[PDB]
Amino acid sequence: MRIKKKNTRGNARNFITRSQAVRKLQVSLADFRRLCIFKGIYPREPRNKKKANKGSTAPTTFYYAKDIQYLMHEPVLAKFREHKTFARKLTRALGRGEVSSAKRLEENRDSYTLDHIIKERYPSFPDAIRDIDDALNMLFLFSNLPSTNQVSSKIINDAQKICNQWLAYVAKERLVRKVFVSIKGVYYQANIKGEEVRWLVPFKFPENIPSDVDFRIMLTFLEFYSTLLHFVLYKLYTDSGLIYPPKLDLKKDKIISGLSSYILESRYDSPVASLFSAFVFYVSREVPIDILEFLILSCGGNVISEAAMDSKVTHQIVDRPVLKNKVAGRTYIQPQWIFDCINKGELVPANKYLPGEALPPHLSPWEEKKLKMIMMSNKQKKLYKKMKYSNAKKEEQAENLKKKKKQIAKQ
Amino acid sequence: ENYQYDLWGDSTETNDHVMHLRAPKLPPPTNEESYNPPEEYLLSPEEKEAWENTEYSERERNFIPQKYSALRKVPGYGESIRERFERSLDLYLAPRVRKNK
Amino acid sequence: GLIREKTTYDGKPALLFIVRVRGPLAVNIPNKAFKILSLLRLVETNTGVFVKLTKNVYPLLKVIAPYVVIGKPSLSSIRSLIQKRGRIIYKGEPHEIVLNDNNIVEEQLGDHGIICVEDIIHEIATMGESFSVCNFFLQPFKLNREVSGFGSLNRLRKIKQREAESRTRQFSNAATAPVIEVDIDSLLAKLN
Amino acid sequence: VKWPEYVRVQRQKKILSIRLKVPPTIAQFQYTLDRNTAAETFKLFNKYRPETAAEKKERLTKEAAAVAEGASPKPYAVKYGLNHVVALIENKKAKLVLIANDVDPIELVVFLPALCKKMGVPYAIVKGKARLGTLVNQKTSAVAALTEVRAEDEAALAKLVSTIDANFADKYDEVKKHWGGGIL
Repeated sequence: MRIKKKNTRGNARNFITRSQAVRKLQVSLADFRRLCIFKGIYPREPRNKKKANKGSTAPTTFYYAKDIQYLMHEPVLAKFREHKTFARKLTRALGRGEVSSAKRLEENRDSYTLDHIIKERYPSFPDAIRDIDDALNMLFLFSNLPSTNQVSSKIINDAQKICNQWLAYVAKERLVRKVFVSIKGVYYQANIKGEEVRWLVPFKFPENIPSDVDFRIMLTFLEFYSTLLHFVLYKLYTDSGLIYPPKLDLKKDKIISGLSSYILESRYDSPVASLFSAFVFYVSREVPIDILEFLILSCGGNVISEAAMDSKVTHQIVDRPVLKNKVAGRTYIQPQWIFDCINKGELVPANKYLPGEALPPHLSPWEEKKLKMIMMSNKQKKLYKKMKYSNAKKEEQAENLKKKKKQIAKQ
Repeated sequence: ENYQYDLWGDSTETNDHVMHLRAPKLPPPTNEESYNPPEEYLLSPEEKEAWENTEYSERERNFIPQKYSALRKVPGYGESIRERFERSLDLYLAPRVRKNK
Repeated sequence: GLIREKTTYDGKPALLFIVRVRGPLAVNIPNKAFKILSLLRLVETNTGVFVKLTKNVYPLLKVIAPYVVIGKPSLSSIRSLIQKRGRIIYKGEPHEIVLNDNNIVEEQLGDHGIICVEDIIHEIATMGESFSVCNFFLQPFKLNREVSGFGSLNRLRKIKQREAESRTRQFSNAATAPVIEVDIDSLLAKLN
Repeated sequence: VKWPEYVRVQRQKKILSIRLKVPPTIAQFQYTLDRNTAAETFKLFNKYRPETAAEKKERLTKEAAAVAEGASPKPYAVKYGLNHVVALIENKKAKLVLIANDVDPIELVVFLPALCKKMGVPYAIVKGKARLGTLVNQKTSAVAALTEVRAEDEAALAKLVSTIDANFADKYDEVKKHWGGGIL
């Protein structure tokens, strides 16, 4: 054959530049990014930066040619184009003064659905359960986010309803096996089909919203996460035989509209699920019911809230410096004891966590030689030096695990 | 019928078996990030300046651990939204590579 | 389709949430109403504050009836609003820090029996002496607005919201017109 | 540098029109009604927008449904068809006449203002046929008129006609003066 060019094959065709891919797709960067997020496409590091390009040392992001080529045939592009055409037509109608025509046009529109995207991105339910970690982590945070100009209140309400559905299913299924509390929030873990899915529930305080973060990307991710969560919830309810979607409890919604509402029905096999069995609890006002109520409900206990009006209870939770009544029939407990019980999975004695006492720390449940190294090769010598430098940090951590722990105790 | 259909059914195929597909790994589990950690984990007053003076993303921990006497006294996190936004950005903009540890 | 239910006022105290309606359009608020708004600290648009209905307070409600809307928020709505929205003018004095520190509640009040925002929630739900101090210190919440003005779909949404508001709400303009009350829970859900 | 051929042609057309001397019959347009009175006229006309295809179909379907299970007054709307408007004019039936100043065939509407003046029917010229079309659910109409205004708006229409008289017919009664377009 004729003289082939210096670099026009191999990495030069397997990867396509971001700008080149966008130009070939004839799609705006916003729409391309949305499609990428929906498909989960990501940039890849070429084996040789200067070989993928034509000797260019300038920075670049290399995508997979096959992935982009396959993405070009997805219906989502057609739906996006239809949405753009509908938007232009609605703008024309609004500018023409025919509000009724605009209302009729808008009322007859239908949005796209990502159901087929899920069946190809996560062909099997275990994969969806594995990847639901990020979806839960985002939805739980968005549930407590107050409504703003960047996100309509309907989206926040839908996210909160999805989170409530998930929490109710978990409590009824009692699949929770490990819990933890952190500054960033309260971590919850459930053995959903043995996948030990973990999610972080942030504190219910008013979530500060820094305007720097671009909500457009966040909303795009949240849409896919909400669809995935809805499908997973439907699948789980069908597998368990419970009705779906469960009906909200209007009577309970008036009081606190907490986890108690949204009752579910059909149509104790583990130490975690058997703890607190048949127990009745009373939560003081100052303790977060939203956090403790879920744990007790999953454990199979009963909780009486102070707001029940806004005894027979064998356990009481209060964080006040001084308890007022101290009825002998109620066992006063700090939430740290409840957390420790779930972490260990056994009924640790309650006498160690009386109110007002010290709070114990809470931990998560999860030349002889130099002589022979003179002749080592450059690669081996560098590897050994880097390994020693890395192990220096491990040794420092091991030393510090006891140094301060012993020094502070003496004072 | 919105979402009232089991698109998974008895599916048993896998997509991660593709040679060039990288599995959707999950973030590492938490370890000693409690609101009431051991006193030894407290950062010294002099190290606070060093911790704060470092540039973003070159930091093992993006928060300063503190000792809280009670659960109710724990304040709301002031960086939750930023961390989740960064995680979402990395989920699609971070170059994924296959490496042997 | 909606129906109206006239009810006579009684001596029973009640808790009401007031939201600024921003109307009538081309009306400079008179001094008689400016004083009431300043006392209720609702001059800023979209602001909302909690007040207790009483025999002495009811007559002044008609003074600002067209400008705002009133109703009895449910306990769940009050709790959600407090735990999701709240600010305090606190020493750094020019800061509007959000209610994200229960220790601040203890430091500011201390002897009132309030040590966390949840205590404030109960005090608002259940009337008491602490309510008077808390309400002034509460720095009422700047409720999030509607579709917020501009956008292709946003303009149609705003038109549909304005027509619905004009249908469900009206300014009778009569001195003897009964005070109009609506389910503030739905409005808060729309605004939150 | 270079520019599109059509862009250059249209740009040169504006210069030619500005510099070329036009007869008194031409340039009678662009001496349009003031912004305020034109806005008031459009506001009044908007109340009488003719039923659109969707609304008419909905009304007919509702009537059919009512008949299936088992005396409205005369409809009121603005007349805009050029042939229909010309047939109404010269019959002393139209009360207000609106004429677009940007009709592509100028000769198509040169006689309409003069015909209205001869017949004595009030008339006015407004900028843009697109504006006239927008209020009648059409792309363009080039003309617009009212024939049967409701009693509630009869006084408003009479006052608008009286104002338009002074605003346009009296201010531009000398439009027949020295040929326009005499710009250096």
